[PDB]
Amino acid sequence: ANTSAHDFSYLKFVYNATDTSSEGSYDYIVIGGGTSGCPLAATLSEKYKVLLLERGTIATEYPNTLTADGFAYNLQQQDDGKTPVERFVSEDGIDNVRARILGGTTIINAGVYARANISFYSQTGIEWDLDLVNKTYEWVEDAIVVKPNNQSWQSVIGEGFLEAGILPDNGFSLDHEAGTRLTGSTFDNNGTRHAADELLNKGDPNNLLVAVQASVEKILFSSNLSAIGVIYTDSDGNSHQAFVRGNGEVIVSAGTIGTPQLLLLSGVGPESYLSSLNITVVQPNPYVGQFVYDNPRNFINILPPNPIEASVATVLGIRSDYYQVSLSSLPFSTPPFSLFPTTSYPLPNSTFAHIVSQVPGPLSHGSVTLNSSSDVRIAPNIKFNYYSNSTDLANCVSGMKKLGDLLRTKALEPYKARDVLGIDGFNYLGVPLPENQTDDASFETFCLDNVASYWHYHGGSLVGKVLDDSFRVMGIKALRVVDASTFPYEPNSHPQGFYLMLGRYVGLQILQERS
Ligand SMILES: Cc1cc2nc3c(=O)[nH]c(=O)nc-3n(C[C@H](O)[C@H](O)[C@H](O)COP(=O)(O)OP(=O)(O)OC[C@H]3O[C@@H](n4cnc5c(N)ncnc54)[C@H](O)[C@@H]3O)c2cc1C
Ligand SMILES: *[C@@H]1O[C@H](CO)[C@@H](O[C@@H]2O[C@H](CO)[C@@H](O)[C@H](O)[C@H]2NC(C)=O)[C@H](O)[C@H]1NC(C)=O
Ligand SMILES: *[C@@H]1O[C@H](CO)[C@@H](O)[C@H](O)[C@H]1NC(C)=O
Ligand SMILES: *[C@@H]1O[C@H](CO)[C@@H](O)[C@H](O)[C@H]1NC(C)=O
Ligand SMILES: *[C@@H]1O[C@H](CO)[C@@H](O)[C@H](O)[C@H]1NC(C)=O
Ligand SMILES: *[C@@H]1O[C@H](CO)[C@@H](O)[C@H](O)[C@H]1NC(C)=O
Ligand SMILES: *[C@H]1O[C@H](CO)[C@@H](O)[C@H](O)[C@H]1NC(C)=O
Repeated sequence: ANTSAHDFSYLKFVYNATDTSSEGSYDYIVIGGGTSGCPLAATLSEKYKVLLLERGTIATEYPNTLTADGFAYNLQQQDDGKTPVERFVSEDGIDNVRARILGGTTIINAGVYARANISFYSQTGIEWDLDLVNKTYEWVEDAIVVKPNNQSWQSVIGEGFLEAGILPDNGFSLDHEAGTRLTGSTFDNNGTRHAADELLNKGDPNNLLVAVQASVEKILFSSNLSAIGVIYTDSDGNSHQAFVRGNGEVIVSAGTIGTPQLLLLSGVGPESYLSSLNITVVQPNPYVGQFVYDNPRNFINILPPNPIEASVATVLGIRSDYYQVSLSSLPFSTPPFSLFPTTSYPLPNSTFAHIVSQVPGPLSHGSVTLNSSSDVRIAPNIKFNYYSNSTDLANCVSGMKKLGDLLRTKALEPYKARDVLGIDGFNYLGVPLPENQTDDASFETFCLDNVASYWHYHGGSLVGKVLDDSFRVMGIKALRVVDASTFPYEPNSHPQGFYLMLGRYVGLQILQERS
């Protein structure tokens, strides 16, 4: 991509769910207009009639989702039930967010773009067409990814990472590789956010209908079981149904949280569990909503004596055991929800730099369960079980030690408040790295007590547990699942790139079958 305005041309075929027919018929129904849903929708409409169903509204309604500068704003904004950010708390007690908007989490994220680690393909076991994977990345990148310009704070952390030993220097690259690099962004060089919603512009406007403020509450089934259609409600509280045509399919792309939720409500999940809630079992499947993962975030905040310019994350320090990045920010009197793990967290009075490490995997996991057994608009229960696996914890320790090395660099020295020898010359917001304390146990305590969400949560409808190699729900015809719920491990440090590619890639697979 180059600099241009967010392209809203697709609005010519976006309708409020209140204005759709009571009973619809399409070749394809895509539930959830997010990261995978949008390009899958657009792709299938090249040839067939597609209905895309999104519970949120359109991003024009929320202007702060449209700029690089607006990132904190949407997180700070209070959740009223219609806003683009939906707040929740895991049962672990860590604050967290998901999207509720057309374009999905790409409309609210930090804009970091990367391709999957090339070892990911062989690790899964799926026979990926790697040529086509690449062409599909190229298609996303041409539409919404730029090579970012220089930002001074990112250039400092760039020199710090090299100095601290995060080698080699990869230059500018979109590939997930060991070492330091400038990567891509879906924020353009004029501050404008580009997102999955713009990929709708690649669709055929006479094949694709997008319905917004559509809350999909049930998948509909025949009595050789098949998905036949969906029930959705509109903003007026009225019910609508939509059915698939011969050889067409329902695709669930409701995300890590919404997919298991929808499947469970539709009677696809653990049998004795669904029976305890008086839901009719259509397909017993023990793994619907199991193996849900959230990569932990651990961080420090430095307050420099001189002001620093605000920046979006573009520069990455990759090792096999920890993925590091940094953001610099203006001060605020209102906390951006889930930037810090709870609400009782000190407020910065000046510019600060948020310096962050991510645990790969992770190995720890929990579940998504129903809270309401009938209402999709009531959030499900989610538990991540942060640091129940000891390999996760060790990896956090390693990452935190690397952050110490980063803070000892000459590159970071001018941002110290006091010119002493140690890292206590920095002023901090919140908890410093264990001060003077060298041994592993101090880091472990730091990791466990100050963990945040990295927001890259995945799983709950896994390939191999619920899905086959082609993303079909096992035992059920004409049903697929395509979003972040499909994999038990991260494809790289920043997964939007992979899930954008996956929306289209699965679409092309489907279109090849129809040939
Ligand atoms: C604050 C934040 C910052 C992040 N920063 C980055 C980053 O910088 N780079 C990066 O690569 N990744 C980042 N990520 C992670 C990445 O954005 C997500 O993993 C990815 O976007 C998820 O895609 P998805 O298709 O699974 O879900 P989504 O894109 O959320 O798609 C789900 C869509 O389904 C809709 N939906 C849910 N239930 C229903 C229903 N019942 N009926 C109809 N619609 C429904 C939702 O409203 C949503 O629009 C970030 C995530 C967050 C939350
Ligand atoms: C550069 O960025 C500005 C925002 O700083 C963009 O201005 C917006 O673009 C469209 C016009 O196409 C308007 O509908 C919005 O009202 C504008 N927003 C703001 C905040 O002013 C501008 O389009 C960008 N320029 C280019 C060429 O991409
Ligand atoms: C796909 O792209 C990567 C760069 O991202 C490259 O190194 C690899 O060889 C490509 N694979 C194919 C099959 O073209
Ligand atoms: C941007 O990148 C590097 C420093 O990070 C340098 O080679 C180059 O001069 C910079 N370009 C501009 C236009 O400032
Ligand atoms: C890429 O993936 C492989 C296989 O999952 C993993 O062992 C390796 O560490 C990854 N590389 C990086 C740099 O994260
Ligand atoms: C639903 O959520 C609340 C916390 O938000 C929890 O205390 C309650 O037990 C949940 N209900 C069910 C049925 O799990
Ligand atoms: C998690 O790590 C491995 C890999 O899944 C697993 O076999 C083990 O049971 C877990 N470790 C701990 C300490 O529970």
